[PDB]
Formats: sequence, structure tokens, C-alpha cells
Amino acid sequence: MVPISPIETVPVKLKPGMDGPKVKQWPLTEEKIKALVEICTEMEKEGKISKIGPENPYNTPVFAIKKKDSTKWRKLVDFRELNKRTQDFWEVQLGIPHPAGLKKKKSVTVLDVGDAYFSVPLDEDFRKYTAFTIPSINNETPGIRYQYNVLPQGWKGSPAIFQSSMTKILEPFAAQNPDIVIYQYMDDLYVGSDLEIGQHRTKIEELRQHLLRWGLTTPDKKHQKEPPFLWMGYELHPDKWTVQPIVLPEKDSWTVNDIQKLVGKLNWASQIYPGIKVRQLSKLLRGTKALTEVIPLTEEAELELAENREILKEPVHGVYYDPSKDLIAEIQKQGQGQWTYQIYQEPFKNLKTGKYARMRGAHTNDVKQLTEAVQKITTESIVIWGKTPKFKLPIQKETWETWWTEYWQATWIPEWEFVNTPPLVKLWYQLEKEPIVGAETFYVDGAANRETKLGKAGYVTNKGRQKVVPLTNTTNQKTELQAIYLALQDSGLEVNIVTDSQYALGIIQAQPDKSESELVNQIIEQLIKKEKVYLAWVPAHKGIGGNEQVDKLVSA
Amino acid sequence: IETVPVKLKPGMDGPKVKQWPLTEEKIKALVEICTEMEKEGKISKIGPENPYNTPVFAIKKKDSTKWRKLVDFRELNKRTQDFWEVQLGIPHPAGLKKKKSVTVLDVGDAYFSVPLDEDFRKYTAFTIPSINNETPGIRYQYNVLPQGWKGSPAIFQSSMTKILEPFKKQNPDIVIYQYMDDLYVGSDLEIGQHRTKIEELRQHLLRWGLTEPPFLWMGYELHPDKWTVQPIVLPEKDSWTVNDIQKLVGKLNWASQIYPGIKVRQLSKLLRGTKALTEVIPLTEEAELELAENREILKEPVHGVYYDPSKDLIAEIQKQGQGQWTYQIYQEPFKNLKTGKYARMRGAHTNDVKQLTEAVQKITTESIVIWGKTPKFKLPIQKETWETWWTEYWQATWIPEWEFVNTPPLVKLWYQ
Ligand SMILES: C[N+]1(C)CCc2cc3c(cc2[C@H]1[C@@H]1OC(=O)c2c1ccc1c2OCO1)OCO3
Ligand SMILES: Cc1cc(/C=C/C#N)cc(C)c1Nc1ccnc(Nc2ccc(C#N)cc2)n1
Repeated sequence: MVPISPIETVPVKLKPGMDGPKVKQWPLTEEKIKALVEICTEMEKEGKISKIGPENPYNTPVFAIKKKDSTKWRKLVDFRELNKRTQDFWEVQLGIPHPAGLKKKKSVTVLDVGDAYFSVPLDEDFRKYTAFTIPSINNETPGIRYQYNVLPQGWKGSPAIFQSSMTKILEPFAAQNPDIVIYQYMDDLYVGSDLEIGQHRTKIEELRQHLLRWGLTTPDKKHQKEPPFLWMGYELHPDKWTVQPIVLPEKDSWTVNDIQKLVGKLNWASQIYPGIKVRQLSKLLRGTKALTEVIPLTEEAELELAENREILKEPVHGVYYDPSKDLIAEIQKQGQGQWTYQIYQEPFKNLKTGKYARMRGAHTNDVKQLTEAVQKITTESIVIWGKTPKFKLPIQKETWETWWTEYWQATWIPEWEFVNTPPLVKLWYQLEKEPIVGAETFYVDGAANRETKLGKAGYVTNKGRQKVVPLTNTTNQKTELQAIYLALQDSGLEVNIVTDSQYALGIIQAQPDKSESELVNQIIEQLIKKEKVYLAWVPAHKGIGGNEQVDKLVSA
Repeated sequence: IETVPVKLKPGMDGPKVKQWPLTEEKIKALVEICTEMEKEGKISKIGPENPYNTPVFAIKKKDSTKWRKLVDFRELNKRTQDFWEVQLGIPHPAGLKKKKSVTVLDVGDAYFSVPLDEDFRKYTAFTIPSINNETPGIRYQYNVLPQGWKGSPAIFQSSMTKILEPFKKQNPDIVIYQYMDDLYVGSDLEIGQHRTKIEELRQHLLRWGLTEPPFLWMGYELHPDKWTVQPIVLPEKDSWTVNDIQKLVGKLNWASQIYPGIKVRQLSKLLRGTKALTEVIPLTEEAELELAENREILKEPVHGVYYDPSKDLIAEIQKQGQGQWTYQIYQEPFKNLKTGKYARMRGAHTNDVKQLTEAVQKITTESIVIWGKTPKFKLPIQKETWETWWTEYWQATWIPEWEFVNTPPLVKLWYQ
């Protein structure tokens, strides 16, 4: 006998105040019991489970399930109740590597470590909670009682404890062989390197020898799995990656479900297929959730879908990451709050692509959305590559400078350069810092009656120009905006406007270029036509003229 | 040498805070730092039966070339029991903010000399992430009092008081105040004399240590006796345009929420007509008198202003442009406890976000000196922008709480 090192147990507890499970065993057919008896006798021989005395008060139900197209049974232990009662664990598997962050490899070898899993012993003090009972034939004897000695399949702690145990075992091997990479997934180890094949094979044999120290054996007869790999919805190849085939179905009509699935595929595709769009399709799913409802596609959705089909007509692949090179991220505006990007190191060779959509909200502008996209890409890039890419953005340096220096919030985007690819992001208007000499001054006001919803909006000017318009089904806020709109409409290319609307100032000072409010959009359209606009605020009801006059005209 | 039992607050579990993404340089730095700390017995690797987490990152303190590990214990700090067993609390010294010079020392390394309650260690779990999650994050917990945890100064306090006694006894006029990993040391000595005393003080810690700290040597000098405040001031002009008067009436209307007897009636009558904004308007006698009366009111302190230690401090900041920032600290609206203005943002000429991050740190320091706690910030920045960048510019060993302001305040104009 060659001594093997035991695997250290992870200590496990139930949640505070909770006892173990006490769940009734279901009746089983005579045929199933005989099957289960055989399996457990075999499992017992192998040391996975042990017969226990009558003292243990816990129980978890066991089932026998027929393996389709076979006459063979499998055991299934239903640990749902124990799982609810078991502590939370650190789950190492939460974050999966993005293929775009991987490095090219010459060789990747797969080793089956399926035998090691049932070799991971269970914390001695916890075993009692895993007790289960094989019912007896005709219920004429006590059921056969067992508990687990190893990590049970289906138990809450098994994946985290298995993974952590394998990592600790593999640690010294990885540390002392810095020229390979090792990745565990389920019951397999993946071992990659750039060594000449003879040296790579030697490393695999050395890994096998290392693993034997804990008695974990692997099959001489090599894995059926070899590059390329199907993994987590991707295809991994030695020197490129892609998403698994994306096939958009033909349909005469689309249900809610069809559309959710369609958008899901497009979202998945968008990490390597450049320019994917989902706005108009996603708009169809707004608010409603009877999955069977049939939604007529809008013309816009039909256009988006056709554009996506064209994007998807043939395979596109990404390359892997070369740490010796800079990362570059380029962004384009697509319209309707949509943005698309590519991250590459060499021209025409993307590591990945992606998209960003405008946030929900009342008003917005392209510079703010571009800024948001940059932060999103920055954070994604730190995760995947550990560094911020250099940005190529469709905004002139002078535009950005004017924006950030004058914007009421602090704002920043990291190192970037202008790329002249339309449509360019620009500032559509900029308010004056000081009142304009020689420009007509419009004193504006609006008010509405909260009961009748009638209101008025208008202005008076230093030239004696005046206007009041009667409005129906309106509110104070809308009349305040209407008054500013009237002043913009009726003035020359330069204008001073005096308002008491805190609401309107708060909107305009946010510098929107688009709004959910049609009225705000009309104001923006007017601002775009002006050469100079100075917007002055004064407090209401303070005897402040022009304002006071217009208030009287509009509050009547 | 013996641990103080510590617990979380009733009905609370440990922190489970996500680790945010770290750059390659910071991961490599933390791996190097934690390997040494593990070797020194300060931290130990942990297994999957510990599900807790607190985020970690790395910074460079002001004027140093070495990376410092910084744990963001904000969540654990909220969840941790309060510490009143031995003492009700150290009355904050009101004399500290009156000293001519205050030097801030990093004394956090001293805490590592005290073991942490074995049953509490699990709640200090943290993770060093790997790039692209390619390898499992390296998981550790503390065996000793951690830097940045509110329990550390609380537990170490009896040890600190004993270490400093001869210095206090030899220098009875020095004010020493501990906040988290910081020691604040104030005197009225000529700086040269002051610095030598600071170095004298370091020698006690070093001496104690050896019976080696990476950052004790440093010294952040403050001069709170010179700290400057911001009363409300009105323009002095010979010629007022309609616009000037509108701005003045606006500012006064706002100030009238702070000061009761402020009046705008007579000034407001000036804005009655509908004159071009740039037209000059002569002040009436009634208006001049009202302006004069308002100026006199604004020279007095605000009525009914008091500090309540049971209430949060709130700090608001406005970007004024050209590297300038204004701020106010209050507990009740219109009852400012401190206001101020900065323009001296060091090495941040084309970066607003770095400037704001440095403003937040300066304001928090002022807050610690004056009241002995940190304010809750209202930051004029989008969440996503702040959260992407602030850790790049952070140099302090504590972290305050903050929320984001998404609608432009009109008030910015009045602090300008
Ligand atoms: C907490 N300890 C006792 C120390 C260090 C450590 C660090 C870990 C871990 C478990 C452990 C355990 C313990 O130490 C081991 O090396 C170990 C441990 C428990 C279980 C194991 C182990 O190797 C094989 O299976 O999971 C992943 O990271
Ligand atoms: C995450 C991961 C998944 C699989 C495999 C999962 C599955 N199924 C295999 C390995 C070895 C890794 N780990 C790493 C780490 C760094 N670079 C790489 N590059 C890399 C991986 C596979 C191929 C290929 N073909 C090429 C390069 N892989």
C-alpha cells in the first residue's frame, strides 16, 4: 500500500436555530427497493455511505428513477429540505471567465476527475443530517438506514466544497508550474499551455502523479473532449473564440415568449457580432407579461430584426488577449438611445463587442449617454483584462472640454482620442453666461387652475411685445414651459428670457437634447435655432415686474 | 494578548459585500501585501464555510511610493456592536479645532499587535480577486485588529492610553485625538518645534512596537486655526442693471430662509417694469435702506444653530468651476454648522472627479477634527461616474457615506 494523503474536511453547520430534516420516505415499488438496495450495498462497499443505528432522528427522501431507453435504475436523494437548513457557503463559481480575457494556447488537455468527487469526505459532525431510509419490502422489516460519508450529489455544499478542495490540492502544482494554466469545471480539469507537445504531455503526466498523492486517479485512456470546446454558450478554440450558433427563426407571428427568446439570443450575440440592436424589439415587451400574447411587430421592429439577420449571416470570431499590447475601445452612436462598441488590440481583430442602452428617465442627452457607455466599458474591461482601454470616441475634444467645464456636475472620461465617424456627438445649444446687450428681454409666466385645469402662458417684453395664450387640460408646470416656448418662438436670434419657474430651470440646466415631454422637445428645437439665449431666474410673487405683470395676465 | 469578546448587533449576520473590480497593478500589490501579512500571522486563508465578504483595494497615501491595503469596512462597521463596556465614550476634544497646527498620523499598524476575538474573525473575510476570474479569488480573514474597523481603536484604546501617557505627562498642553487609524496631534508651537514633538511622539510608538510600520513616518499637517468660513455677502456696486437687481433679490430671498428679518419688498419694486436686462436702474432711497439693513443682518451669526451628537452630519458640495468647490455641513436645513470653499486641488487640473474626491476627503477631515465623526455626503456627480473612479484618488484610511444629487440645485449661485 502507498499511503495517500487524506483530504481535510470543511466544517459545516446548519443555519442558526435550525435542526436537521425529518422528511417522510415515500413508498416505493418492490422493484425500486431491490434496485436501491443493490446500489447502496455497492456505495457502502466503496465507503460513500454507512449503515446507521436507530438513534439518528433525521431523514431525507430517496428515489429510484428509470434511465430512459434502459433497464437500469439510478439513485436520487432529494435534499431540498436539508438544503434549506444548511448554512450559506462561499460560492467560488459565481464569476465565469469571459473568453475575450483568455490567452491563446497551443494545447489544452482534459483530465477526468470524476472519481475524485466522491472521494471528498463530508464533515464528520454533519453526516447525521444526511440520513436516508430504503423502505423494506412489504414494510415488514425496519427500513435500511444510511448516512453519507462523502459530499452527496444535490446537497447545497457539495459544489463549493468540492471546488475548494480541488483548488487546494492543485495549488502547489500550479504555483510550481507557472507555464501552464489549470481550470476546473464540473468533474473535469482543463490544462492549457504553450509548451511543445512533448513537454506539455510530460506536464499532464506530472499532474496525474501529483493527483495520485490524494489517491485521485484519472483515466489513462484519454478524454473524448479536446479543442474545440463547447462551454457556457461559447465555442473555445486554441486561438479564437465565438458564441455558439445563433439562429433567428422565421415566423409569421410572434408571441411574448418568442420575443423574449429573440432578444435573449441577440443580447448573447452582441458580445462578438458588432452592431446588434434590440431597442425596437424590446419595446414590444413593455409592461405586458402574458407569454402567449401575440404581438404584431412594428415596422421599426421588422427593420431592426432584418438588420440583425444581416449581421448574423455568417460566423464572426473574437481573438484572445495579448497582455503585451494596449487595449482599444471604440464606440459609435446608433440612435434611439443605443450605443455599440468594439474592443481590440490589432486593427480589424476584435477581442469582443458589446452594446449600451440609454437609461430610463425624463430627459437626456448624447454626451451623458456616451459618458455612461464609457464607464460601463471601463468597468467591464477592468473585470476582463484588469485595465482601462484607450478610447476612440465620436466627439471632438473641444466639444468635450466645453461640456465638462460648464456642466453643473463633476464628470470625467479616461484617456481618449477623437475618431471622426458620424454621427458625431455634439452640443446642440449652450446658454449664455451673462445677459445679452441689445437682445429683447421676454418676461414670461404661466399658471393653471388645479381644479378646472385651465391655464394661460405668455410674455411681455421691453419692446412692448406681448402674448397670452389660453390653454386647457394643463398644469402649472406645463404652462411654465409653454411660456418659455412662446418667448423662444416669437423672439429674434438673440434673446433674454426671465422666468420664475424653478421646474423649468432645473430641466434646462440639465442640458437635455431629447425628452419624454413633447413640450421640452419643442423648447430644445427652438434653442437649437438661436444664436444666443440667456435664461434668468427670479423668485415668484415678490413684486418683480414683467414677471409680476405677466403673472397677473396669466393667473386670471 | 487576550481578546475582547466582540459581537455584531442583534439579529444581524455578517457582511456579504461584493468585491468590486480591481486593476492588475492593485491585485499584484495586494497579493504581495497579503503574502507578507499571512507570514506575519496577521491574516489567515479561509475555506468555503465562510460566506462573508468585505471589499478590499489599494491606495497610495499622500507623498509615499508604497501601496497600502485599504479595506472598506463600512458594512461591517454598521453591523458591529457599539463599544461602551469600559467607557461611555471619549468626549470629543473641542480644543482640537482651536489648535494652530494639527498633524495626522497613521497609527493603524499598532492594532496588528492585538489578537482579534476568534469567534469574530470570520466576519472580517475578504477576497483578492483575479483578472477575468481565471483563478479562484484568494480568501483571507484577520487574526488581529484590522485597520479601518471601528472596533480596533475601541479595543486598542486602553493600550494606546498607556503608551501615550508619558508623552501627555511631559507635554500636558498637547491635544491628542484618535479617530479610526488616525491620530490627530495638535499644539500651538512653532512648526519646527511642533514637528520635532511629532517625531518625539513617533519614537514612543516605534519603541513600543519593538517590545515595522510602513506609514508611521508620514505627517499630514493641518492648521484649523486658519480654517476659513463663508458668511453671506452682497455685491457693492455703483451701477445696478435689472439683471444685477434680479440676482440680488434672488440671493436675498434665499438668505431670508436662513435669516428671518431679511426683506426684499423695496428692492423688488425695482424689478416692476419691463426693462431690458442690461439696463441700469437707479436705486430708490427705500431700496438702499433695505439693502443696508440686509447687509447688517448678514454680519450676524445664524439663530438657533447647535450641534447634536445624536444626529447625522450632512455635507453638500457645489462645483463652481475653474477648480473651485463650495460646501456646507449641517444637521438641519438652513442651520449650517460650517461652510467653506476650496480652490487648491493638487494635481487635478483636467479632472473634476479627482478634485471632488479630494474635496470629500478634506471635508471629512475637517468633520473629524470638529465633531469626531464623518458626514453623509450629497455629491454632485452621477453614481456610475463616481463609483467607477473615486477609489483611484482615495488617500484616506476611512470612507464616509454618500448619496448622489441628480437635479441641479439653484442654490449654487448663492454660494458662488
Ligand atoms: C481553512 N483551512 C483550514 C485553511 C486554508 C484553506 C484555504 C482554502 C480552502 C480551505 C482551507 C482550509 C483547509 O486548508 C486546506 O488546504 C484544505 C482545507 C480544507 C479542505 C481541503 C483542503 O485541501 C483539500 O481539501 O478552500 C479554498 O481555499
Ligand atoms: C477558463 C478556461 C476554460 C477552459 C475550458 C472550458 C471548457 N469546456 C479551459 C481553460 C484552460 C480555461 N482557463 C484559461 C486561462 C487562461 N487562458 C485560457 N485560454 C484558452 C482556453 C481554452 C482554449 C481552447 N480551445 C484556448 C485558450 N484558458
